[PDB]
Amino acid sequence: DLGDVMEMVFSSQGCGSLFVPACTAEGSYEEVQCFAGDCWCVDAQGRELAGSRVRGGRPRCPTECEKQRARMQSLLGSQPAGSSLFVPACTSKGNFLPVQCFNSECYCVDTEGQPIPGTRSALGEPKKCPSPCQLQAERAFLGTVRTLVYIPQCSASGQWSPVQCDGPPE
Amino acid sequence: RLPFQKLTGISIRNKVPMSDKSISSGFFECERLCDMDPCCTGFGFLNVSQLKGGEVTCLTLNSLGLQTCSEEYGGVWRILDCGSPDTEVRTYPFGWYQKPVSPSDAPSFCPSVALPALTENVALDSWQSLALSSVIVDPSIRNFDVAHISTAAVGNFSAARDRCLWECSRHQDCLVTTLQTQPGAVRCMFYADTQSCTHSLQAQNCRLLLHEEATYIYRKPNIPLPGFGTSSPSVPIATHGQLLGRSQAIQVGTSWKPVDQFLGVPYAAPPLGEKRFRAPEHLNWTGSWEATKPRARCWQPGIRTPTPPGVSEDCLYLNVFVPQNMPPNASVLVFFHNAAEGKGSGDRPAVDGSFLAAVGNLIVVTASYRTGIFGFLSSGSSELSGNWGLLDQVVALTWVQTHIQAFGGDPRRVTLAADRGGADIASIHLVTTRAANSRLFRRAVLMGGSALSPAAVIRPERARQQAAALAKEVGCPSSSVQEMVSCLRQEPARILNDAQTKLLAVSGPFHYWGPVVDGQYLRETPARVLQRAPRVKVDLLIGSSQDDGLINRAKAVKQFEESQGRTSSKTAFYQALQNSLGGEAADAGVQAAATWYYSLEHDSDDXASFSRALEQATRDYFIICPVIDMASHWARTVRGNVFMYHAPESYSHSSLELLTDVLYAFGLPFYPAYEGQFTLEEKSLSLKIMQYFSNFIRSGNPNYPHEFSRRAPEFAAPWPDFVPRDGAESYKELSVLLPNRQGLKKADCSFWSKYIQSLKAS
Amino acid sequence: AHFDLRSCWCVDEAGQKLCPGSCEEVKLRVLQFIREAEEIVTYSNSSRFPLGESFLAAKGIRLTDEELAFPPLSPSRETFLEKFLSGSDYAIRLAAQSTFDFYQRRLVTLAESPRAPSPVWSSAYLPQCDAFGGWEPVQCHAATGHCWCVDGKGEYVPTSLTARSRQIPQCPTSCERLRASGLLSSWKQAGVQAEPSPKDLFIPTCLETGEFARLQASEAGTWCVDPASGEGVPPGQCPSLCEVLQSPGYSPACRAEDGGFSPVQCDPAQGSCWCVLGSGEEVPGTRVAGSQPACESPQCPLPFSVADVAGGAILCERASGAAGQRCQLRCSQGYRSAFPPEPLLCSVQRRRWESRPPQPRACQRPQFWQTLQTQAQFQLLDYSGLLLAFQVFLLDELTARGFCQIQVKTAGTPVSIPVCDDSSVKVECLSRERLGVNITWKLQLVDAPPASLPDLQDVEEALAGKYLAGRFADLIQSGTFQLHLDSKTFSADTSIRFLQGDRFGISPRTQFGCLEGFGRVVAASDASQDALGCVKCPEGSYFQDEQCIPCPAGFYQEQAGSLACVPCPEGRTTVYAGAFSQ
Amino acid sequence: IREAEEIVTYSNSSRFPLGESFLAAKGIRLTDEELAFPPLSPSRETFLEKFLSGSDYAIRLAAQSTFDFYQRRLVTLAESPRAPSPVWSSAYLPQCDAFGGWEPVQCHAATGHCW
Amino acid sequence: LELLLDEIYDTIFAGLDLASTFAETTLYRILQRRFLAVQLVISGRFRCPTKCEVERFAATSFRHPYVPSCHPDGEYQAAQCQQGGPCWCVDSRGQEIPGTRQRGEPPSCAEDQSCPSERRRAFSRLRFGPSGYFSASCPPSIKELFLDSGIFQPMLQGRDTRFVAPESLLKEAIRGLFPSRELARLALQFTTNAKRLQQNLFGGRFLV
Ligand SMILES: *[C@@H]1O[C@H](CO)[C@@H](O[C@@H]2O[C@H](CO)[C@@H](O[C@@H]3O[C@H](CO)[C@@H](O)[C@H](O)[C@@H]3O)[C@H](O)[C@H]2NC(C)=O)[C@H](O)[C@H]1NC(C)=O
Ligand SMILES: *[C@@H]1O[C@H](CO[C@@H]2O[C@@H](C)[C@@H](O)[C@@H](O)[C@@H]2O)[C@@H](O[C@@H]2O[C@H](CO)[C@@H](O)[C@H](O)[C@H]2NC(C)=O)[C@H](O)[C@H]1NC(C)=O
Ligand SMILES: *[C@@H]1O[C@H](CO)[C@@H](O[C@@H]2O[C@H](CO)[C@@H](O)[C@H](O)[C@H]2NC(C)=O)[C@H](O)[C@H]1NC(C)=O
Ligand SMILES: *[C@@H]1O[C@H](CO)[C@@H](O)[C@H](O)[C@H]1NC(C)=O
Ligand SMILES: *[C@@H]1O[C@H](CO)[C@@H](O)[C@H](O)[C@H]1NC(C)=O
Ligand SMILES: *[C@@H]1O[C@H](CO)[C@@H](O)[C@H](O)[C@H]1NC(C)=O
Ligand SMILES: *[C@@H]1O[C@H](CO)[C@@H](O)[C@H](O)[C@H]1NC(C)=O
Repeated sequence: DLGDVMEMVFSSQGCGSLFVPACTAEGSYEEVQCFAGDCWCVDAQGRELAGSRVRGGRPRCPTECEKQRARMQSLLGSQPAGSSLFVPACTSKGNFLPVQCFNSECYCVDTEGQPIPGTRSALGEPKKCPSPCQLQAERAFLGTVRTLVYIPQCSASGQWSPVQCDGPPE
Repeated sequence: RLPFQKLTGISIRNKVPMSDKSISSGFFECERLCDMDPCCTGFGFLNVSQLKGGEVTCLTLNSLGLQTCSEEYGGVWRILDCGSPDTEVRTYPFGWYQKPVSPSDAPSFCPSVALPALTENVALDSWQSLALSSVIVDPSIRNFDVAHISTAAVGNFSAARDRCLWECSRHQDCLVTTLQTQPGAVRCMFYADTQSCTHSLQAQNCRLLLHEEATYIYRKPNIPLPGFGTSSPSVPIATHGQLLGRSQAIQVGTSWKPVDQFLGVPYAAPPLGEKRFRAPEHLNWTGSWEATKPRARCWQPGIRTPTPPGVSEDCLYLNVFVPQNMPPNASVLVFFHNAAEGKGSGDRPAVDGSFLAAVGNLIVVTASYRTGIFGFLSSGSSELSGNWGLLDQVVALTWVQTHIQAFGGDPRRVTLAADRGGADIASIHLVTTRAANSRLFRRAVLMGGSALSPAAVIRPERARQQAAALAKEVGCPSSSVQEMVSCLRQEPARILNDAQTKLLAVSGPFHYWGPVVDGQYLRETPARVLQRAPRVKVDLLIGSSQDDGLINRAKAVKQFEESQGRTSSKTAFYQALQNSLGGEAADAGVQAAATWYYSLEHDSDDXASFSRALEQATRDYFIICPVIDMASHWARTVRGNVFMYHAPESYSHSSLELLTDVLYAFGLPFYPAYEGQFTLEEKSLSLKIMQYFSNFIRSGNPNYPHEFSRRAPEFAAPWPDFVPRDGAESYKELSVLLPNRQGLKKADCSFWSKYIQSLKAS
Repeated sequence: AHFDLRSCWCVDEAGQKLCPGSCEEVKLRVLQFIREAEEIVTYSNSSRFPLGESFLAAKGIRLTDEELAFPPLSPSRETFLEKFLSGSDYAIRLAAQSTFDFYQRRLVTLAESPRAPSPVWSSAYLPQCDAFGGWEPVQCHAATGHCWCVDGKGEYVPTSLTARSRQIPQCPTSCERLRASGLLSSWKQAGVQAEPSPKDLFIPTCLETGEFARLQASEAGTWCVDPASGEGVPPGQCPSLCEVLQSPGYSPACRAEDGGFSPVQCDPAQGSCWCVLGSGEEVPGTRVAGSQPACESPQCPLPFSVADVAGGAILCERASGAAGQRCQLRCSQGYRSAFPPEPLLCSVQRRRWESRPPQPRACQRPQFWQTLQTQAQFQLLDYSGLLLAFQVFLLDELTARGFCQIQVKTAGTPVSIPVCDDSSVKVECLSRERLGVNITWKLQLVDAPPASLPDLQDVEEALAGKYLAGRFADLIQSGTFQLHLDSKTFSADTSIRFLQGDRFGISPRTQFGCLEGFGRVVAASDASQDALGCVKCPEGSYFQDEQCIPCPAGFYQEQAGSLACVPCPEGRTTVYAGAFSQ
Repeated sequence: IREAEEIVTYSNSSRFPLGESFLAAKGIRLTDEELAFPPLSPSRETFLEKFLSGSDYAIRLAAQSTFDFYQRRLVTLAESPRAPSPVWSSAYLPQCDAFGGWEPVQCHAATGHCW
Repeated sequence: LELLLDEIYDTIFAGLDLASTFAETTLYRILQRRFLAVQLVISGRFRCPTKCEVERFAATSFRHPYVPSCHPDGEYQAAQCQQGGPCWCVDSRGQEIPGTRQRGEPPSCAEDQSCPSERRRAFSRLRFGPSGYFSASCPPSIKELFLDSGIFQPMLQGRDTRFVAPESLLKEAIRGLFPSRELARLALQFTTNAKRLQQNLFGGRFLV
């Protein structure tokens, strides 16, 4: 029926030899697909993303920060001139930067890019953020607690301790 | 309830009036009356005597006979019995009802009933039986009709087959009959033309399209028209006599098709002497006209000084190309073209329509017409109105309307086509009220020209100035129009053509002749006419070539100028730049804006670079952007379906004067005269493009060969509609991959159509 | 002069130095591909190459023989490396093909535990050619069940592709294709081939068998053509196909009456002497590899006023001496006898068939295997009662828990393949309180979606894997299968066994079969050898029990693939068995 | 080096087909279930992961194991042409001090390069 | 709904002959479309409730342990659940799919799963061999006719509004306005310009 035609055209937006897709044990697309020396990232429906393809290598697929950054930057292109909308900053490996700022207000954020309470300050006032070992440690005290319902060890100063131990926390 | 509204050869068991009851009660009784009769196979509950108001009636039947006139079928094409106005069987719950189909027959005591025998026999040998491999099932087929025959109303299948083959033989538009056995009946399906061919470089394989599978398929062979059948066809022309043509074998791939050719058919009296600069007149010819050789071609600017044998003022002839054994009422292409020959021989036309006619399964007409001064000399007034060559095209189109049936074409399926200059000239027919009131054509193919061109029409005062300049050049007086016409009518054609070539040079006066608003054929300029609401729908296929341009179009004039001893001096550069973008086309501001935009250097001496920049500037202004403007206007105002192409730049065949779009659309890679000059990829590309253009001529859509079938094209990618909105504006690129692209020349055409058209509006 | 004093070879149309017909030339490339893929397996068992060298070739780096200082060997590194330096689709198919074959052999040799080897007729597609190197109009791929039509030069014919249909499609020969197109559209053939006039154009005339007729005509005149191809102009009152060939390895000896191939052909060198058809193709089962192969025609006439056997012919021995003239029905290539093999005996002297008369309509078209079947056995834990009630009750319980459907994890909507019927469950009483239950899942291949289960191997594993049989073995081994029957409970034992061809094993094996109206012609055991195992029961026949049995005397059947024989009217009968009309 | 010598080890006792590394270089790997291949101690996965990532590491690994396979063979079958390479001409090995730190001078014997 | 007939207009879209049944008249079609527009304003959907939504409403009213869960377009969700009970997967009719009864987690109801079928098709294409005709992608002609032409894109997005239509609203609207291809073909026969279409379909400017 004509409703089916509307669904088929809607599905066909963004549509396209000896390529063999790689699947997971659960039957979902493996998020990295490779053919003839190229490799790219795919979504749930197994469609290639625009900038994923890398020759002679294996790409790192987009993270949370990188996807938010690419989403907030497609809406800063609708704001008026001389106007600021927040845009998160991401490291080269996809992680969030420790400090995020917006209209001269700055926060420490965790690995999910959420403000850490008690860390706000003004732009230009240096702020001491918790170390990356302290954050992944905390973030894993509740990885454990959730499952009952190793967590990371931090040498003095918050620098990762060269020896790391497994098991329940102590 | 049967879907069929008309039953033929029924057998009635009882008739019961039901007018003293509710419609619900009468239906309930009619059902139980057929229940009580062991021989009843169904009943009718209907109004009889509907012309006197109708009477509710129950008719019990022991045979339903031949069931026709289904409401589901016969929508576009009906051939069987329909429309009985004294009976009402449509409104719920009226209808013919069947007892449920069971393989257990009626009691043995029931009367034997059979359809009445046919009055005359059916040969079976005048019918071609087709295998299932020769057909394609296409559920989008719509031009078909259905009948059902009760399985108890015919003794055996042979009786059912002869009844259904007899129905088709009575209707001349029925070409195919199929029979299929259902549990309760024999289903007969009748088709019009549904042929579908696969074209390749090896062999041309053609099949029939059917709505559904069937077991037996019978086709009626095509019978040639009265004068056809041999290799010397002789077509009767009403009020004239016989027209004698030739027959030619045409090769595409490894297949051969015979095409009948009628070359040099007059459509008007030769415009000589007092008929020069006059409206075309009827030619009274009788007896047999020999139409086996191409005739002379019209005078054009730049004809070589040793006059070729095929140049004459006697040039109002058309050529007809008719493939053999077509289905009735073929579509017709009328292509207007004057050849700038020097390669075409005296036995072969320069544009052979045989290959497009054979591949497209249609009739091609190529016609010549007066151009230049001979076709458009005007004083800007009723004394010498002008438009003589436009009236030639009207007369030639009227001839097709009068005479094409005799060759086998439908006068209602005509497409008008022209290329380069003629496309600008032939687009005037789209804005004249007479051409629409006559219905001279249904579709248009404009190849490199538009009615929105800046040079489409000449202003009346420029025509008076240009007429005087030609009078001055040949020695005639300009004091009076009647005096000047008389002296120009005694001149030799060679003398008049040398004068017009001299005055036509762009580095000189740029005196080009074209249509003028006269107040008879052309009542107002094309821009005003297109602002009005459309009256009739015309499908438009339009495009352009990157190899087109004013200098390319005037290379013969340039060659003449050099032979006369006139080179590119500095004032030649000056006139070339002013004349190109000016002459009602620019004030001092438009010239400066275009100079900036195209980096045109007025005071250079490099004719090469200056010509390249100017040709890029004038191609957009005069050719490409007017084409896009016309396609946008035609789509925005719903004047018809719009399809646009663009032929990208070529370097391969500069010796041929035809551009890329005409060479592919007419199949020149298949011409025997050019064997060894085209690659197999150009042949394959040309064959695909001929299928696009044939489809548009036949159905008004380059994707479909039939109006009543919507099966997706397989020879190439589909060609999208032209939608006049930013982000859309798709076109077909005529390259090897035939891709679809969006927004041709968007930046350059914005400059001309928005910025420049606003500089000229102030 | 055409003198021979130099080396010769065969060449393409454009001078490629590679005589074979079109189909046979394409066929030789696929045979080369298989041989190379098996060479890769050969070199992979006797270690002559490092494992990472093909990876290096795929990256464009090859180590030359001088810098390795490697003395050349007979299987030179160059032979293997060239296959992989060109990173073409040919090399990818070659690497894939040799990769399965290496592992499937190993798995089998080390321990053939998990499952059965693939049928040897599921392989790369091999073009099917006629007796003279041309393309057969029907092309089929057994591994997928796909069949399609090709034209005279092997090009696919549009929208002719079919998948797993009961009947293999009919494809016109080149003559019939050219004639039908010529009649519809007047796209004709040229008689003179250089500057033809419209009177030199002709529509080919075809024999009813699909061959070009010897004499083709236009208005310019008539001429002779090769029956197997209209090319024609045979300049040797038209030469017969043999006579065209006479001036196939050895040149055939042919009969003087018309030029038809003599019934006995021979190889002058090899000792094989055999029989041929009227066409000249060999009868499949007649190579005698000795003098006087039995090529004689019978003296006894055919049973029901029929002119000749359709597919094959009745080839007898020499006139016997007492009057037996022992004969046998041999079907042509591309045909199988629907009914089992029979010896026929003729009375030269009565002049009537002493044995059962031969069946004129026996030879039919074989079809692919149509069904797949697996069988398991479990036990339900009184007698001398009607157990056929329990057959319905068990089927209902199997249906309720979804063991009579296959669910295929497609993209959107999932198709359900029914794998049961009323004959699926058979129960036998073994001992008190323990019933014996047989469950048989039969999949019809016409229902298996070709888009979700492309190969017949994919169909086998869907029927004998985690969605049907592996999921049912776990349910039985657990102990949670009980049947509710008037408050009484019948729990099933934990033991389950699978049929494996007369040896109940612990793993399910599939078995190929035919549909309802189709008789088996290939034994069950060698179904791995031959893919065409099903023939439709002909017009003189009915179907019972996997065999096609001829209508007995007094009965007639007119439509093929029927389940019974219509009796003659009470006043009439049939003189012989296998009557096929009213 | 240990992985490159494992490749040579698996290349003498034939546990893998010759064209499977080529297949991995093209992105196609055959999963263990569809091969119906019962897992072995040198699992196909250990070898295949090295070659599915078409990185420079795999190219060096395939090259290094390719010379070592042929140089052993040439020697064992017939050590006719020339001498085996000095065993101190190999991949560059970082030179460390007694406490795991870098020695300020680093040298590569196979090329005579120091930095 | 009580629909008043006093102020409804007349329309151009119509057949040549008067319909056989009342269900085939323009009178029924106008009443049906007005009903659907009111449904859109009072329920969010240009349609009537689906089978899933009716059963979900009845389960919530009588407080049944198993409440069916529905997508916003009316379809059954693949994963169904009972209150503190087992979970399972269902088909489009809402009937449990055999062999999918999980206990704790919302089941791995196979939604997309185009990979294993795609992977099988690629292997059968590899195994076909070197030469011969073979056994996310665009359906034929759809991209060229609908998306290359730029026909579909103005339909999807709002004009002078930031409102973006869901796919369900577009599928519901086309089903509600044109129940069949033959009725849509009738509308094209008698609609010259698209500014008149709503007035013909609804017997007035109803949507405003
Ligand atoms: C089938 O035939 C029956 C009987 O002839 C038709 O019923 C008749 O229909 C007419 C007009 O529809 C009725 O006539 C009168 O019309 C005037 C209008 O001027 C009205 O004021 C009266 O009240 C009355 O309706 C007539 O009464 C009626 N007869 C019966 C017995 O119902 C019927 O219309 C026909 N059906 C079809 C589909 O043509
Ligand atoms: C409020 O509605 C009335 C009624 O309009 C009719 O019913 C609507 C549901 C819709 O289908 C309209 O197209 C119908 O015409 C409007 O009154 C009508 O206004 C038009 C144009 O102004 C006029 O031609 C009619 O004669 C009016 N009919 C009546 C009965 O008054 C009214 O304009 C609407 N109010 C607003 C603010 O739009
Ligand atoms: C259940 O299945 C088994 C296996 O097919 C059947 O046992 C076969 O029975 C036939 C006929 O009696 C014998 O010819 C075979 O030799 C038997 N095979 C084996 C392995 O025993 C058994 O008859 C079936 N039971 C029922 C009730 O159908
Ligand atoms: C079919 O019926 C007709 C009816 O007269 C008659 O020719 C004969 O009985 C039948 N013919 C054939 C050919 O079956
Ligand atoms: C052609 O069309 C006309 C009108 O549509 C029709 O009357 C005629 O029968 C058709 N066929 C021929 C051969 O004229
Ligand atoms: C490898 O070759 C040996 C003989 O050298 C043979 O015994 C063995 O079966 C072969 N293995 C295969 C072919 O897998
Ligand atoms: C391969 O292994 C065998 C023992 O299995 C050994 O004798 C031989 O030298 C080896 N070849 C090499 C390492 O090249």
